Parts: sequence; structure tokens; C-alpha cells
Amino acid sequence: PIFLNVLEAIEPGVVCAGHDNNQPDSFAALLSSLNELGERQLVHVVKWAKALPGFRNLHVDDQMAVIQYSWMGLMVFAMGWRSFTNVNSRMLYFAPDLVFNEYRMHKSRMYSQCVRMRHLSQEFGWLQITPQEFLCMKALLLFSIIPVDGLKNQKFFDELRMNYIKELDRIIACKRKNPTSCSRRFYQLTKLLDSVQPIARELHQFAFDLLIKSHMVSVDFPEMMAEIISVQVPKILSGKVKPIYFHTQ
Ligand SMILES: CC(=O)O[C@]1(C(C)=O)CC[C@H]2[C@@H]3C=C(Cl)C4=CC(=O)[C@@H]5C[C@@H]5[C@]4(C)[C@H]3CC[C@@]21C
Repeated sequence: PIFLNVLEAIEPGVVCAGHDNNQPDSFAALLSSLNELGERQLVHVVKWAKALPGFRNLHVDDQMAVIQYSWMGLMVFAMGWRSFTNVNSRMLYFAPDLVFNEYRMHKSRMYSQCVRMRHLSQEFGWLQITPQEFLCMKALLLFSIIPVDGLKNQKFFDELRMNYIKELDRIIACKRKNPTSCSRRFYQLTKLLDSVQPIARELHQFAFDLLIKSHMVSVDFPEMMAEIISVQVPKILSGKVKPIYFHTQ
């Protein structure tokens, strides 16, 4: 079980936001905490990606680009998994010290996005997604958004993405002998994977908008987050970089 051994081994451990839960649930306090958590996670996201099987095969430039493009989707998906495994998707578990209940969802000003993320988290339960499927799908999300015009080394990327799909295929078939059973599961998993993209798109828009009006005085947005939102996110929003949907949207 080489492939799965690796996925489990490189999976980041718990990361706290450093949020003081005694403070009032203001937009400012929740924003400060979310961003701090964001910057902290990004640190782990980069090391995670670079330790992924075959990732080093990508051109240096494509490595960081791909990481930065899928960043948001990766955080949505993983966050959704933590909510499911920790609080049975009852609340949004961004971190042990930063759990969103109804009031915080409203206070953050991303209530609808949170509700959509809550749905996503519940799909992990309805579909009975295994830790194995979760890990392989999360890795695939890393390879699910690229420039329309292509990456420095597009063929290496396509090769890699294909191999990860093949792995997701092995997972599904490991305990399934009748093809139909397998096809049904693949359908379910690819539909779930797709559903992450629309949510990340809205979060991308929300982040961009906030960065702009925030720049006015408080450019308090962390460094790495600030770089991705000002340099990479617009490429997505303007349509130069797009997600790779499995099914027609
Ligand atoms: C309230 C809000 O706007 O949050 C945002 C901004 C621009 O501040 C917009 C989208 C927010 C991001 C969306 C999610 Cl799913 C997160 C998940 C997660 O596990 C850790 C907490 C972070 C982020 C990446 C969060 C950082 C603050 C963002 C970027």
C-alpha cells in the first residue's frame, strides 16, 4: 500500500488559528483569525504538495503556480473533512480553536458560502467517504485548476493528474468486482470534486473584494495570502486560469 502510506504520512497535522475564543465575535476578530490560520496553513500546504508522489516532476514555476491556484479549493475540501470527522458537520471546523457556529457564519459575512461548505461537509457522511478516498481526492484537487493557455510543462502535469485519477480508480476497485459498482462510485466522487470549485470561486471573489477595500489603510492581509490574492486569484476571476471540471457545468 505504497501510495496510501505516503498520502497518510505527508498529511499535515492539526493547525490552530491562535484565536482567543473569549473575544467578541466581530468581523474584525474573525477576519484576523481566519487570515492568520490561512497564512499558517499555506506554510504546510506548500510542503505537503512538494512531498506528493511525482510532484517534483513538474517545472519549478508550475509547482508554485498550481499550488497557489488550488489553494482555496484545497482548504475548503480539507476544512469540510475536519468538520465531518470532528463535529459531524454540525459546525464549520476551521481549526480546534476556530469553530464556526450559526452566529459566526453571519458575523464573517460569508454566511451563504459557509452554508454551501456545510453541505459539502455533509456529503462526506452521506457518501460515506473513506480516509483513503478523501486523501486521494484532496491530492487530485491540487491538479484541478490550470491556465487555459497551459503550464510551462503541461505534458508532465497531464501525466501526473492522470496517474492520480488512476490511483483513485484503484481505491474504488480494490473491493469492488462488478464494473457498474465502480462506475457509480467514480461518478459520485467526481461530482463531489467538481462541487468544490464553485464554492472556491465565490471564496476567491470574496477574498479579492476584501483585499481591495482592505488595502485602504489596513493591508493587514498576511504576505503569502496577499500575494496569491493580488497575483494569482485575478487570473482565475478574469478567466485566464480555470478549474478542470469532470462533468459539464
Ligand atoms: C471572512 C473572509 O473573507 O475570509 C476570507 C478573507 C478574504 O478574509 C475569504 C475566504 C477565506 C478563506 C476560506 C477558507 Cl475555506 C479558509 C479555510 C481554512 O481552513 C483557513 C481559514 C483559512 C481560509 C483559507 C479562509 C481565510 C480567510 C478568507 C481568505
